[PDB]
Amino acid sequence: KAKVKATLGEFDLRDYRNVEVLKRFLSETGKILPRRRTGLSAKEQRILAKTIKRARILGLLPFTEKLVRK
Amino acid sequence: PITKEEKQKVIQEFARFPGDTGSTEVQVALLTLRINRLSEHLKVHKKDHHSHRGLLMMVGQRRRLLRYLQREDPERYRALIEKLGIR
Amino acid sequence: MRRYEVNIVLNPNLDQSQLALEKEIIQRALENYGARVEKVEELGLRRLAYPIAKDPQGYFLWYQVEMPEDRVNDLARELRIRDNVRRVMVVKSQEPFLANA
Amino acid sequence: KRQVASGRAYIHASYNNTIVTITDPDGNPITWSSGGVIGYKGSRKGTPYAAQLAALDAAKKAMAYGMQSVDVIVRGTGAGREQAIRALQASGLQVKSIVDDTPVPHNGCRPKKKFR
RNA sequence: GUGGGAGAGGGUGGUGGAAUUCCCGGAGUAGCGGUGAAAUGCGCAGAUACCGGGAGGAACGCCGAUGGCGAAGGCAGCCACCUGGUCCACCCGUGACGCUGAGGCGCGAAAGCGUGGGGAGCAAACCGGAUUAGAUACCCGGGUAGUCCACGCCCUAAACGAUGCGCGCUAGGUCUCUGGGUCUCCUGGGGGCCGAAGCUAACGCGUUAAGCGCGCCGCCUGGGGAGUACGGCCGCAAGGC
Ligand SMILES: [Mg+2]
Ligand SMILES: [Mg+2]
Ligand SMILES: [Mg+2]
Ligand SMILES: [Mg+2]
Ligand SMILES: [Mg+2]
Ligand SMILES: [Mg+2]
Ligand SMILES: [Mg+2]
Ligand SMILES: [Mg+2]
Ligand SMILES: [Mg+2]
Ligand SMILES: [Mg+2]
Ligand SMILES: [Mg+2]
Ligand SMILES: [Mg+2]
Ligand SMILES: [Mg+2]
Ligand SMILES: [Mg+2]
Ligand SMILES: [Mg+2]
Ligand SMILES: [Mg+2]
Ligand SMILES: [Mg+2]
Ligand SMILES: [Mg+2]
Ligand SMILES: [Mg+2]
Ligand SMILES: [Mg+2]
Ligand SMILES: [Mg+2]
Ligand SMILES: [Mg+2]
Ligand SMILES: [Mg+2]
Ligand SMILES: [Mg+2]
Ligand SMILES: [Mg+2]
Ligand SMILES: [Mg+2]
Ligand SMILES: [Mg+2]
Ligand SMILES: [Mg+2]
Ligand SMILES: [Mg+2]
Ligand SMILES: [Mg+2]
Ligand SMILES: [Mg+2]
Ligand SMILES: [Mg+2]
Ligand SMILES: [Mg+2]
Ligand SMILES: [Mg+2]
Ligand SMILES: [Mg+2]
Ligand SMILES: [Mg+2]
Ligand SMILES: [Mg+2]
Ligand SMILES: [Mg+2]
Ligand SMILES: [Mg+2]
Ligand SMILES: [Mg+2]
Repeated sequence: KAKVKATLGEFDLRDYRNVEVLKRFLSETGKILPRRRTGLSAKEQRILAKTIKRARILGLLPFTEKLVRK
Repeated sequence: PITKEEKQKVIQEFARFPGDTGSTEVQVALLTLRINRLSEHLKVHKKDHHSHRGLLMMVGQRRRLLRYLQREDPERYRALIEKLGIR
Repeated sequence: MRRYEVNIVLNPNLDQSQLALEKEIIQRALENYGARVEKVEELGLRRLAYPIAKDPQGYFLWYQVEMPEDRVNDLARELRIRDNVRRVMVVKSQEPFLANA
Repeated sequence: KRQVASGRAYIHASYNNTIVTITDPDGNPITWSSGGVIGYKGSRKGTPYAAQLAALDAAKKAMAYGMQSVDVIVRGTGAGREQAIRALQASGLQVKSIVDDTPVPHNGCRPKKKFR
């Protein structure tokens, strides 16, 4: 399995209002994916984090979710 | 904060000649502007120490330059002091 | 003055007159604090990822503005007073850092 | 005297005891069980077997109300947590889904000395 | 100077979600909790588990790192305001304006003190339960000061890199954070690991020196007695130098 950035277009890392793109950086649980899966730069990663959290406060993205199967 | 035009006004005011940026006059001027700003900031926010250190360092630099000016050309030193109204 | 973005999330169930009243108060508030309105995006009804004020959904507005800095926080404080306004987030506008470009 | 026939089955597991609660679709409980409910009393309540028997008991008590469709919800980590689900699948009850909801903080509270 | 950059650097205000606890309500029986095993404890005035609602305090999961910032202490949700340090490029300005720094002044984790608040969770002291030859200990159940905020004191530490600050010089290899560049790479500035020369009692250090040099400050002179006595100064006290 490849990474998130690997399959994606040209997208703003600073857009907190864009759900369609951001969601893909989260797991089944609302947790933020590590760099191993996101494949970003540490800089990219930080900006992603901040942005995600912004989206969360706006209710656009989940703070957490529940794990299926198991 | 201090924006570009704010800075430039002072630079133009204190420059010995046109184009002059880094002369002792101008340095002490800008420095003293930052000083005043920081002091007004430390009127409130008395709990901010990390900035107060910066203030100390700035003050020190200013006193260094002034001591230099007074050493070389006492007249210009008197002029600066008179203008800025410090020390 | 600097460049900001005001995100407003209000109650989904407002009808025409109500919503228009709220947007009226918003506009008035913006003008009062001296915010020039450059552009605006109203996304309206969207499905929240978690319930906000017991509501599963929300009404979304976005305002790109230029306004005096010292008046920002107050301008936020004034907006949250409305019961019908659930969320207000003001953010300094920033350049679009890109990736995978 | 209800006849519910569909609902959620919560399994709360710990290293001390494992308990089970059957509930109606909007969350109100119907019947329940635990290691203490059955014969076991002391640490014996922590064994997976106890979890099994508990799941079973609650399952029967659910059959009494005519329960059929069951959505499993798991909380906590403990021996026999999985065993509980195992017995619950073989309970005769048909399990629609299983989810792990185990509460985790965002590090709000300081725990007891033995938890640090 | 101009133009760019990264950051849990600092201060003020606002705000968000998870969880614990408590209160309200629904529904729901016979235990829960806890341990090596147990008991104290809570439960028929209905607990635990489950749903919904509310109150309040404290701390910010994932991101998160072998990472970043700061002079040190230390700094992690998000937003805004106020503000310090710093790095790079351009080679534009002043023209030795430099380095260090006894005393002074300021900062200074935690615990602790004063006055006023606040109090969920944790928890010195303390009250109990079991263990055990015994318990004041290790395990378990409660629990006050305190932990939290404001303001004023306290000045300590394994305050640790057990390595004062600055500058010049002396092979590289590799991982990395952050700039610039004509972007297999090169060039700055940080963070690590191996290792030339060399140093070192050894371990080890090795362009982030413990190498070769220079300047300046602090400190050492066998162990115990002893960071004790006396004196002084600081302190509300504890006590500190
Ligand atoms: Mg038990
Ligand atoms: Mg910060
Ligand atoms: Mg801050
Ligand atoms: Mg109840
Ligand atoms: Mg009993
Ligand atoms: Mg009783
Ligand atoms: Mg009683
Ligand atoms: Mg509840
Ligand atoms: Mg209360
Ligand atoms: Mg971590
Ligand atoms: Mg570190
Ligand atoms: Mg430390
Ligand atoms: Mg800054
Ligand atoms: Mg030149
Ligand atoms: Mg010249
Ligand atoms: Mg010095
Ligand atoms: Mg202190
Ligand atoms: Mg303290
Ligand atoms: Mg006190
Ligand atoms: Mg205790
Ligand atoms: Mg005893
Ligand atoms: Mg005892
Ligand atoms: Mg306790
Ligand atoms: Mg030396
Ligand atoms: Mg290297
Ligand atoms: Mg580059
Ligand atoms: Mg580089
Ligand atoms: Mg030597
Ligand atoms: Mg040797
Ligand atoms: Mg080595
Ligand atoms: Mg050196
Ligand atoms: Mg040596
Ligand atoms: Mg002697
Ligand atoms: Mg001696
Ligand atoms: Mg002493
Ligand atoms: Mg004497
Ligand atoms: Mg004395
Ligand atoms: Mg006295
Ligand atoms: Mg002492
Ligand atoms: Mg001292």
